[PDB]
Amino acid sequence: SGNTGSIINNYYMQQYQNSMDTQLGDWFSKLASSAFSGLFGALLA
Amino acid sequence: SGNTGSIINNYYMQQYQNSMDTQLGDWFSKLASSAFSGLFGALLA
Amino acid sequence: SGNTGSIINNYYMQQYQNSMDTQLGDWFSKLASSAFSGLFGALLA
Amino acid sequence: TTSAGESADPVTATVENYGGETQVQRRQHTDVSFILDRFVKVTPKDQINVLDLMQTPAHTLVGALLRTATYYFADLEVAVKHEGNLTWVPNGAPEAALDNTTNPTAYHKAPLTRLALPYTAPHRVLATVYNGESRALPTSFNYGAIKATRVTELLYRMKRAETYCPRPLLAIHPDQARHKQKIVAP
Amino acid sequence: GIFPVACSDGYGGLVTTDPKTADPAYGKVFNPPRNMLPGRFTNFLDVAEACPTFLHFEGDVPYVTTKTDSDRVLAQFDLSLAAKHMSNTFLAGLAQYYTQYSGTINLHFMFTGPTDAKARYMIAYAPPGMEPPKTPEAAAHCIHAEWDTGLNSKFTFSIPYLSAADYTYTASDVAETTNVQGWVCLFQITHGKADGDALVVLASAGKDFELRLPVDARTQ
Amino acid sequence: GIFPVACSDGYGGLVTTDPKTADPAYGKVFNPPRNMLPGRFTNFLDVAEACPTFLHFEGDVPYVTTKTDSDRVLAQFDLSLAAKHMSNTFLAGLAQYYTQYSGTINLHFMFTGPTDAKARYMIAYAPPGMEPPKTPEAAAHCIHAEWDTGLNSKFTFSIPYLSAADYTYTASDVAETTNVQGWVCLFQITHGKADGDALVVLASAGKDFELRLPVDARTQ
Amino acid sequence: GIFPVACSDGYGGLVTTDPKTADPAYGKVFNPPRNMLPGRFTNFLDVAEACPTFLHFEGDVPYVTTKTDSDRVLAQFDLSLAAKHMSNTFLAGLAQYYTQYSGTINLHFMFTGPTDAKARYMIAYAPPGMEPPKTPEAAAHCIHAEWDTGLNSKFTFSIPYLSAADYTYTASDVAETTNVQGWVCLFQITHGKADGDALVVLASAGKDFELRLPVDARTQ
Repeated sequence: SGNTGSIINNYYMQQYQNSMDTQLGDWFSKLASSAFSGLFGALLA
Repeated sequence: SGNTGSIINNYYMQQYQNSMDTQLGDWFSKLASSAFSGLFGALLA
Repeated sequence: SGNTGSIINNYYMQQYQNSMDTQLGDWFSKLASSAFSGLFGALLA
Repeated sequence: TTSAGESADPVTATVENYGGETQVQRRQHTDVSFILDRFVKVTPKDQINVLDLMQTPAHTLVGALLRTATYYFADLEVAVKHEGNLTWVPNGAPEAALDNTTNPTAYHKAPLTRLALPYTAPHRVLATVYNGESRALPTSFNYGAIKATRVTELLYRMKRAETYCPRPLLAIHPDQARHKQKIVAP
Repeated sequence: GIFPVACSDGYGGLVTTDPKTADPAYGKVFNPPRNMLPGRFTNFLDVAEACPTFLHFEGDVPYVTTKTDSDRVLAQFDLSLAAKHMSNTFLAGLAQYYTQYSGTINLHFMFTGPTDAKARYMIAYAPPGMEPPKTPEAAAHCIHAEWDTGLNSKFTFSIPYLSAADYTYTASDVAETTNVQGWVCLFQITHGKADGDALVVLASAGKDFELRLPVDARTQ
Repeated sequence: GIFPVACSDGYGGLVTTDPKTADPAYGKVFNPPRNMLPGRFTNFLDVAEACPTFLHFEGDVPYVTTKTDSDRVLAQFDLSLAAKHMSNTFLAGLAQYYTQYSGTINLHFMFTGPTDAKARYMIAYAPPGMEPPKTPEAAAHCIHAEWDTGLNSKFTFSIPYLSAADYTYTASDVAETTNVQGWVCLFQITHGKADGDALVVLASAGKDFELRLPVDARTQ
Repeated sequence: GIFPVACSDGYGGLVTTDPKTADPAYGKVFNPPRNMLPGRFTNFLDVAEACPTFLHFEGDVPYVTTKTDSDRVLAQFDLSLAAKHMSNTFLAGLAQYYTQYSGTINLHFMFTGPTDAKARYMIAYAPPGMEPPKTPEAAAHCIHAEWDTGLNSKFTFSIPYLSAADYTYTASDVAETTNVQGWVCLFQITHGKADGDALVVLASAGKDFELRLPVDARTQ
């Protein structure tokens, strides 16, 4: 998850531990994976 | 429940923790929800 | 496993405890077990 | 690997292009959530300390690395060594509140208090930089404030950290061809 | 033999606000029964919105009289639960315990002139970042709404929540004077032999009003 | 009666970097919503490889001009993320927080002469354990690759990872001067009325580049 | 509220040798791969028995020459891994870390005379509780075994384990001089123009040899 690392489930609820997020109604990864590779070339042996 | 927040079940009975209530034989919420809304009016576009 | 000895499963993940090994793509035991034994001899009673 | 130059499309070129075989990457250590989750030592004000993340020294790991994001989000977790009781007032609270013990005060215990704090700022995401002003960053961008009779050591730790739009990050500028610092040796 | 454990540093200081319960001392008590008692409230904001409470205008009164002069402005005030006008409302009273708020504030205006007085009023809301309006003609360009006295004496108007942030501070800062949340202005379009008649005003929480992050900021 | 436990020595000192979470203080807060925000990066090496950044050649410039002399060497530098040439790249900037690295460094060369200038360049990689080449004829015996200016202005070349060890230190040691990772040399085979034209160069992570073991080594 | 526990006295001192693992500090590291590496040993006694090592006879040599005199005793020594004759073997070297041992010690004798030398040797084992034999006639009444030089140059002989106890100390006590484990004596029945030829000897663990209870007894 981060830099946490225990197998036992946490003692406090969750709402008392973190702040709880809220949906309403990632990029650089895509960007990196979209990288063109190899050759524009008509390769020779 | 209140401002308690642990997932583990409490060590002491319950009768030893709180005082135990006793049935015999809420309002403002209702009151708030009953609030009339919108218009007495004959609305126009 | 080594000189560890507890029945309870360890509290920390595993990746946080040891370093994690990585396969890619024992001898002296074999060597010892391969030891010729008994006699080159034509034994007598 | 030739390509068109102005395009600003990513062009990664593998070693395969000249024989050779791309290997296996493992990148757990340069994950944002991971790398930012460590304690970083800020130099305190004697008594009232706003818990800004910008108070972290911009050279330090967590310092300089947090600064690459223009927008971030984290939950905090301070570990502070102090005398008297330590009292944390939420974000946007009168500074006069720092005196009332009902606010999440922590009574003294050897040898430091460590507590986790919720993200509590009225904006969706904080910012490491803010061009409202061409220091000089909105007072609202904070995690609250702590007070003790004497805070001495104070350490921030980002939890759950998220980061957005990377800004430059810059190494120490060498004079010789190699920055020849003295490496740990047996 | 015995289960080892690591008593860790930095933990288990008493913290004034921590979830954990304390260790019992004396047991087996049974309370007297209190079900079906009257008047219970389980949330302060239910009590805040079911029950509107008066505003405080100059000379310390909940109403605002009409005016037979060229001036038209009945009242005008910062939209701040810390406001002087709000200072006696229950809503302001409760907000002083919480550092930020959000959502709609209602504002009920009850006319209380004689059956032969009549009037039109207006209520604009001017957002921050420009001087507030001094005249109804000008304020007409705001989120206004405008009513008139009749058989129905009351009129309620929600002050919309609008801010660049998601929440907004409940208290003013001593540095900031330009008013960060904008103003409400109550005008008086016209009146008809209404002079000296009062328009009493009251304020409550809307459906979507919400307070958050408690704090004891002295607050007497 | 109560469960015995052995509070053990040597454990539960605060350690600046330990996985355990701290004890909560104040509860039930709900963040403002931040889904679908733009521009998120979850890994510094994704940002390192999507976005190449300039090299720094003598006189403090990202390009390297052509030369109308007998000399052919445009540039030549230790392959070290600690290098002076790397010193302003994002990649060097990030490597100063990690003690060892591995895998391929890309190196993009963009020609930016007039449509009537032309040139061939070369880029060898000389492994450590011998003096680096001074001439393209010599360097031809390395892992070189060689291109020329055309309609396509850019050219990318991975610097292969080759080391007896599996990882390699990100920083130089003050004792070691013979350069442990070997050199890259950029030559200039020929040019055609190209004199005074710039070849701007940029560097990024490859598919398989990876940093490891963070460390705060002052590093300003 | 919280789970009571009794922090007990007498427990959780650091003990230099306790099974428990320590608390992690820095995480997620991945080693370079090391499978199928050559030469692995997972047990010192596998290495001890696959690989016999030389004995040390007077004048510091691994062999024992023949003798053209009335005397027949090539060598004779306490059966003690602490013995002077054993002192350079790997087996003795490893035994100095363990307080008691058990089971069979092998003892390989390799003849290395010219093809025209010949000899018979004997090897008795005299148990403790009587003077050791001085002559082969006498020693014939022990667990002896007797061989002769041929096309096969080597000869191995297990020294039987025999003790009233189940294990036996690896080290001598400074009080005890009468030798508690008994002796081995290597004789020389006959020889044929063999004078000045060497019989090199080596010693290893048997199938059933085993060491136990480690101890650091300075042991340099």
